[PDB]
Amino acid sequence: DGTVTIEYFNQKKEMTKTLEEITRDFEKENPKIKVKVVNVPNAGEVLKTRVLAGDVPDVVNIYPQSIELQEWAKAGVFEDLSNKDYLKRVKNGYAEKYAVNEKVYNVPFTANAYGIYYNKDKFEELGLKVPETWDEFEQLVKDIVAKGQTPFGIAGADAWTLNGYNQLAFATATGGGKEANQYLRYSQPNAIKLSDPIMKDDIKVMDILRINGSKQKNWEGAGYTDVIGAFARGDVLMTPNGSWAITAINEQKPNFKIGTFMIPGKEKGQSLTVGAGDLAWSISATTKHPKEANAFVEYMTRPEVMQKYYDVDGSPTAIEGVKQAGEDSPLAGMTEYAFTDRHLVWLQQYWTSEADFHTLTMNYVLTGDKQGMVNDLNAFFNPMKA
Ligand SMILES: OC[C@H]1O[C@H](OC[C@H]2O[C@H](OC[C@H]3O[C@H](O[C@]4(CO)O[C@H](CO)[C@@H](O)[C@@H]4O)[C@H](O)[C@@H](O)[C@@H]3O)[C@H](O)[C@@H](O)[C@H]2O)[C@H](O)[C@@H](O)[C@H]1O
Repeated sequence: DGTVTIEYFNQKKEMTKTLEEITRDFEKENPKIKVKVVNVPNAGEVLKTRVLAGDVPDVVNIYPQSIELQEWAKAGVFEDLSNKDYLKRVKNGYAEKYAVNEKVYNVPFTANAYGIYYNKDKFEELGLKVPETWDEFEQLVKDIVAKGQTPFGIAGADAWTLNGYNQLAFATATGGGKEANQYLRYSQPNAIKLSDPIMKDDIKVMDILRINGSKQKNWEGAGYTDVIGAFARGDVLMTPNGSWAITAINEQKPNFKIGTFMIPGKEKGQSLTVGAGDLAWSISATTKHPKEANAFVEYMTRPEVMQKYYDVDGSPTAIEGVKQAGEDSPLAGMTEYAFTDRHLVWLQQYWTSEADFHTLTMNYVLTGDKQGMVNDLNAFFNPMKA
């Protein structure tokens, strides 16, 4: 053979094409190395299965805030990257941010954010403005309905799309990420009640997606791809999603300027965003080819390589020498406070799972059962407290 085959386990499905191009560039420069890019459905569950078996892919796209990364890093599943030369290319101290036992196990090239995509053209046309408060967000939705347009595209079949929305609902209601987890995670069993002012505020924010005529027809069974199409064609004026979606929206070739805005707080200047490492790689500690795996990770840290990724993806990067877009970019509003205190880490950093949080979030948008949602939250968080 002479050549060596390593595996990269990808979870960035929106960026598959570009990542395969980068991989092909790496292979052209490293003839003795072949990289197998894996894009399997239910990737998180497949990864969990493979880690338990000890069949860890050479390079793994794992989110560095996840309970998986934390637990697997402690178990010695991943290579210690603390003293790698290429790690100096990571700024914002972003690699050290997700350190486990004060050791780096993941290279977070980019950070994802969450907000509301909006149609700039239609907003200007209808005389609408970006909301700065909850009340203004309520009124914005109502004004759009009154003008005979659909405010939101919601992927009712994909509950994960509203993960960031409800997390920011709690974040803005409490005052931040730590305050949100104090109410939800580190509270007493069955502490979350309907009568709680924080819970009332959460419902108020969630009820923005329940305003009369706020969602598109057949939203209940609509998917992530469907909603991307709906927004891109201009069928809906807004869609709540992460910064991961913009690349897919751009691919649909919209006939308008795209903007984003952060989910506002109760008052002006209380808006927040949520996210962590997006394109974030870890190396197997039991890789048969550690030199090749490190070489693949090193390649991605190069400024001319990340620039190629960034120009398609668009999410904020922590890599040195990468030219980032200005204030005219679609993600400008969502990613204005990237790598600051207003950019809090995913709340499931301190949870055992997140799937059920997605479910209860979307189930409320489907039903409007307030007590049911309160009940769902307690049923989700109680097992973690014991
Ligand atoms: O808020 C959602 C998500 O945000 C961070 O990951 C960034 C990630 O978002 C998108 O992938 C979402 C992904 O969700 C589902 O996949 C699973 C479960 O099947 O969920 C796990 C975490 O996302 C993952 O391990 C599993 O594969 C869903 O089935 C799948 O279709 C979706 O793609 C986006 O597509 C991707 O490019 C990234 O930007 C955060 O780290 C996550 O914990 C989560 O909160």
